[PDB]
Amino acid sequence: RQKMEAAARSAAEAEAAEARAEKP
Amino acid sequence: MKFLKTSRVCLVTRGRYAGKKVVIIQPVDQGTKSHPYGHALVAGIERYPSKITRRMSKARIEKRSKIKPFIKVINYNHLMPTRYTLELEGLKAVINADTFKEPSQREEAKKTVKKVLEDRYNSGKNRWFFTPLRF
Amino acid sequence: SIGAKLALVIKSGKVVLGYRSTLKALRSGKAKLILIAANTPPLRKSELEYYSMMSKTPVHHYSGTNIELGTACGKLFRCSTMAILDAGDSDILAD
Amino acid sequence: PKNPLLEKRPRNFGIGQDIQPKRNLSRMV
Amino acid sequence: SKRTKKVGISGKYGTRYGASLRKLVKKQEVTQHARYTCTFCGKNSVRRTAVGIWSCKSCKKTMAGGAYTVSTPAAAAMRSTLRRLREITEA
RNA sequence: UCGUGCCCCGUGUGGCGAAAGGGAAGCCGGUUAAUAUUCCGGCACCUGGAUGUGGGUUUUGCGCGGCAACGCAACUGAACGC
RNA sequence: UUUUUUUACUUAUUCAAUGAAGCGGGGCUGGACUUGCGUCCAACUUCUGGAGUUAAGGUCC
Ligand SMILES: [Zn+2]
Repeated sequence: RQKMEAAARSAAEAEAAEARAEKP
Repeated sequence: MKFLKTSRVCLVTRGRYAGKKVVIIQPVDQGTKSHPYGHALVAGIERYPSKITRRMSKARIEKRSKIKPFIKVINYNHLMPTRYTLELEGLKAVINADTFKEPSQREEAKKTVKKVLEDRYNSGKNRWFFTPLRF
Repeated sequence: SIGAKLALVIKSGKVVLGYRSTLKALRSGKAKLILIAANTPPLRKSELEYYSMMSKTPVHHYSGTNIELGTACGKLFRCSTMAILDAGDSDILAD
Repeated sequence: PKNPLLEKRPRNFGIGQDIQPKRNLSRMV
Repeated sequence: SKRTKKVGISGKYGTRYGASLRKLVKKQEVTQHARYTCTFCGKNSVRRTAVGIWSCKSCKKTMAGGAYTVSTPAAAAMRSTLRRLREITEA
């Protein structure tokens, strides 16, 4: 469960980052 | 403008980690006393996660999804920067200049990088960063 | 005409001649124009084009060889690629 | 739900592309 | 300091083989022993290794060429008409 | 396990032919009437096999360092390829 | 029914190539002309001295 939650948080962060990007 | 910033994805072209993909944690454009040239503090993947097929068991998938990281001070001339970016909040200031002066700090930093990179890989995002370059 | 513009940039503006200095200029992001000779190796040409695309720098493909590009710059040595950092009094950037 | 790490890698069997698959060559044996 | 009046590189042959034959061989020896400018890297380092084989000492490129010159006029004209024919076919 | 099968692969065909070509590895001292890089003494090497001890690696599973050239006593690697 | 001439064919015979690998004819898709739908012609890789191999996957069990 903790591994799945960490993966979901990382995916949400990636989606938010993509939205904000779019002489010697 | 400048492209060698934080979260920039590059390819290492020289040294032991040649051909590996790294993300720039910190750019040092003006150099330091130890490295008097434009360089970067980067974190990358030494051993990539293996390919996962649809008939593998959960234990085999968990075994093959492991990532071995590394951290590096690297010259700008030994990097090939790419248009890809990799933005991870867990890698913010994970390494600095005196991290590389103590072996235990390197181990703790590599533990943090391994955890963050495995979370991002299990998310399914940024697949180009976790696939190896073929050359 | 590009030779006359280049001579004006050598007289007034600021340039760096050569592959390593051109790459350093592109990394710094203060490079205004890149000139690549015709007989530059295709791998180095693709590398310079990728660097200039990532830094948003215009690229001019000079139709002469590196000998001709060095002569156009007014040097007695060849030059496969060069970077204009300051246009000076020329209008080489307006194209 | 399926694993997001599973990937489709199609092969192109046109001329000059990927290696041809093993076909039934019994007519030309 | 010029050492011979006319024989040049053919002076190694002495009085043998005839004046016309030595003069005929002189052109081929001069062109086959001269150094040429590389079309790939621009350096004056292209030299013959075997007949029809010309290599650059700097960039290590090996090129199929003429027997005693880097290019033959027939092949240069052939490249020109090949470009003309390719342009006609594409257009 | 329809138990008496199924799958993968393509490259062809064997032998003779060099005491000057190619090639795993031995040196010194002494010794006989007559042999010696072959005998004796001392000090080594190569090839292959089995299986231990120490050391190494690993709880971040398959080492660490150097910007780099590369280093270090180790530091997994079948098919098929370069 | 037979004799000459040429004028097609393939199955004897002859030659060549290949690891006997994609021949012939349809289908699908796209483009041209045509008649108002039959032909022929095309599918597939061209900036770079990299890499390409143990099927990924879909769907029924
Ligand atoms: Zn050359």
